[PDB]
Amino acid sequence: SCPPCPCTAWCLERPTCLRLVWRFCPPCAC
Repeated sequence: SCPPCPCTAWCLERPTCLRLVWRFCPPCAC
């Protein structure tokens, strides 16, 4: 859904976050 933001240091660095990120993808706060 949401294209992987270049600022991955946020929730995306957390392996558990990759689970929900499919539907639960917030705006790229880069």
